[PDB]
Amino acid sequence: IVGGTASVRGEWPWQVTLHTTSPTQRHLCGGSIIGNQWILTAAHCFYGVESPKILRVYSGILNQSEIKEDTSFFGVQEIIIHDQYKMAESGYDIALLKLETTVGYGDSQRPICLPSKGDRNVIYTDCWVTGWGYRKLRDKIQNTLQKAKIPLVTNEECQKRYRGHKITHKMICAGYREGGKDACKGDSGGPLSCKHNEVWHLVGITSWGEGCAQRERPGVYTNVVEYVDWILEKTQAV
Ligand SMILES: NC[C@H]1CC[C@H](C(=O)N[C@@H](Cc2ccccc2)c2nc(-c3ccc4c(N)[nH]nc4c3)c(Cl)[nH]2)CC1
Repeated sequence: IVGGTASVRGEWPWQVTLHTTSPTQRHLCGGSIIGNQWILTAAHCFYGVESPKILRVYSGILNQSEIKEDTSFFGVQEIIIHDQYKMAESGYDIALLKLETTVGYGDSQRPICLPSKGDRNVIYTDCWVTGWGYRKLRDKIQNTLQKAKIPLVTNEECQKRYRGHKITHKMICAGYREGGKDACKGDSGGPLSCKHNEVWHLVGITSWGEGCAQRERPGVYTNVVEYVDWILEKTQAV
């Protein structure tokens, strides 16, 4: 996250750090708890990931330094990538991780509500992007979870900022015209959380962008409301 500040412990309790174990253990992507055995994240995180056996999900983490060999984590039973996904820039950048065990909810780890179908018309004015990503273009994964408040931008405005790309209605953008605050390398897969009627909703999944916090280059996110039927299809299968 560029231009953000340290989060307080328990502030974003749906935020997870997805680590890979191959070749060495390190943070790979962000993710969000949406159900007791379900993590919602970005499909692009799995490029070259041949098996869910190399993945570890850590919930209730503020600092990456809390993670050692003796730290509990959730194993991944299954990786579910949207079947229309080709690349982040073309959309369908959404995946579900089915966990091997059940997340016990509490003040450190709990789910974020998915947006409502009726709420596709609501105007979100209180949106935050979080993650352990870079604070500048050439950096390293941050120890402390960062946060930044970012305004949502219309599809029309985002399309003007991305000449040569196709910004679909299954994408949602957020950024300041002058830049300064944005998601950056390592934040992908994490949430874009918006507060409405005292309830937080998972509005976006950090997906892609041209650089980090550049003027007239907002972050592009998976527009979660457009995938609520797909999420229910996969999580509520009979
Ligand atoms: N302004 C809008 C934002 C939107 C999100 C975007 C992003 O985050 N894209 C992803 C894509 C990706 C690429 C490779 C694996 C998973 C996902 C990324 N993640 C790392 C990354 C990850 C872990 C790292 C680590 N352990 N050390 N360094 C690390 C850097 C790199 Cl590089 N690019 C950056 C621009």
